[PDB]
Amino acid sequence: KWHFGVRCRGDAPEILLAVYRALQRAGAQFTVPKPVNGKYRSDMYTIKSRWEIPHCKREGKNTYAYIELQLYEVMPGCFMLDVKSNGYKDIYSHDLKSSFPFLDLCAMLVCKLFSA
Amino acid sequence: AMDVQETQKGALKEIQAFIRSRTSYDVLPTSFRLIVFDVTLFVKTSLSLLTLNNIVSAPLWDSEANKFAGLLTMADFVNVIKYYYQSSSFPEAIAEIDKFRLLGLREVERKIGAIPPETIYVHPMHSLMDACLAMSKSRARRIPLIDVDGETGSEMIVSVLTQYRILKFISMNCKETAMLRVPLNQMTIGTWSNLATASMETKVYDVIKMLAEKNISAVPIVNSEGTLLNVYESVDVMHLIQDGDYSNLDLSVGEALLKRPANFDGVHTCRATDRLDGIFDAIKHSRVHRLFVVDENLKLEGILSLADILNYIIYDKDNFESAV
Amino acid sequence: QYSTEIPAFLTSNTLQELKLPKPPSLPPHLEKCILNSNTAYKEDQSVLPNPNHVLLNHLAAANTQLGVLALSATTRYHRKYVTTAMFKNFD
Ligand SMILES: Nc1ncnc2c1ncn2[C@@H]1O[C@H](COP(=O)(O)OP(=O)(O)O)[C@@H](O)[C@H]1O
Ligand SMILES: Nc1ncnc2c1ncn2[C@@H]1O[C@H](COP(=O)(O)O)[C@@H](O)[C@H]1O
Repeated sequence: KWHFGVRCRGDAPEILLAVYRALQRAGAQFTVPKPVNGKYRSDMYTIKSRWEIPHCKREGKNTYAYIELQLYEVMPGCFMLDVKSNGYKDIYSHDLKSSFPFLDLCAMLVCKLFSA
Repeated sequence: AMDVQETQKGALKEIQAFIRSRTSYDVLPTSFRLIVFDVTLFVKTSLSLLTLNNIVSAPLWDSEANKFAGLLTMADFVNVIKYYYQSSSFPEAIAEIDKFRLLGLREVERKIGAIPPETIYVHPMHSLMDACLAMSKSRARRIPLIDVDGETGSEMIVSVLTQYRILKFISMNCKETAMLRVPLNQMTIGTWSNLATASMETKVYDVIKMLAEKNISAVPIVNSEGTLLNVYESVDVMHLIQDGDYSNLDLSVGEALLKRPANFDGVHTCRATDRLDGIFDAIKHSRVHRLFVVDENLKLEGILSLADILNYIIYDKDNFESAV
Repeated sequence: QYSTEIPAFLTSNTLQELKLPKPPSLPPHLEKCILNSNTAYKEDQSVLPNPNHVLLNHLAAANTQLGVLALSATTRYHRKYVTTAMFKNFD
């Protein structure tokens, strides 16, 4: 029953679109493809996002969460959208890796992918 | 130092020293699962999730703040039921529970007296002694290990430590358990009078009132002659209410004990002449939650509980039930 | 270099169209999730095998039939591993 990421079906860039819009609805910010003169490079399905962490926003602390997404073709027509955590960093100083708020954010994202 | 009760005396000394020198971190397996619920989950859902994952408890997460939001245990249910039975002139009012989200169950409890303002918890890198003192200061039988990620201020629920898993840890790590050779009836340990007991004829809600009133986790069932037959645990209450049938509470104990899945840690017994060395061994290899002390003919004499044992080693020589 | 706006070309739209690249195929290690491992109720049902230090912090998901979200990630706490499994509402 447990599996990495979330399943997707249909058209590869159709799914890329939905993920992008879903980020936009969460208020995450994201990298974007850049072609090779032409000409879109397969790494377009590698998205680095940055998320303002709400409970820190509530204090008014500028602490961010870094989340990388990656699409993989699984069968033809089936995809895993893989989500991984690059950690959290506040704009200040001065060494735990909690799954939170990373898991609370994947929760948000998944709500956006579905309410679409 | 060189005979029973002087050898035990010294043996206990090493065991507490062992306890202080370890951390809660140390008790944990090197790779494990932790199940966590959102505080806003509905009560029915959370009951379905305990059973389905085969657990009796779960730490709650308050996800908007990123903060530990309390510990969910069968005690929460036992306390609300007691309250409704003692206060409501309306037997079907208990059904109301199902509408609550865990957060609103916890408010009813808060309002009702059944909960500390202060949540018990400890840092996992502090001393294991810290965990015991707390679990015995409040009579909680499990405790969250909570740390804080300083990059976010969010809390990190690392694990929940039970009394059972502390004792198992001690059983597997301290050679000196084998030197506790003093029979129970010589020491001062367990309860030996005023036992809350019940029979098959007894009604479940009466058993639940006993559990809440004495802050006990279980109640022995005896026959007319007082031979030990079985037990009714606060975890047993979970199996009656799991489908929303809050009228299963009017069942007799016997009827309700038939609804029990095999699965069941069993009932453990010792004689009064038994010593702590054998019990740590029972613990080493099996899931004991308490020992009923009985005679030749299985007649109940008293109860030796996990708190009882922990308390005996860690210390130098009507209302409400704690986290279960 | 971050950004707030939806790339334009993903609205052209959108069949026609570039005939753009595929994503890479699923690598063999995301085929298996250690949560599917309960060798351990013998007797500590929380024990998992050691994870694989590539897969620390990758979200995994699971069907509940209960109308909530099941999420999890694995992380190192000092020298031990905690796989947390979150059950959560949608609203
Ligand atoms: N919230 C939880 N998440 C994951 N596993 C749990 C949880 N609660 C209990 N368990 C597991 O269930 C099993 C039974 O434990 P439990 O009945 O809770 O107490 P004990 O530690 O006395 O066995 C143990 O293997 C324990 O690790
Ligand atoms: N049925 C009972 N009647 C009287 N005392 C009990 C009973 N069960 C447990 N106790 C005692 O109350 C304390 C709490 O037990 P427990 O909550 O099972 O750890 C321990 O000191 C037990 O010895």
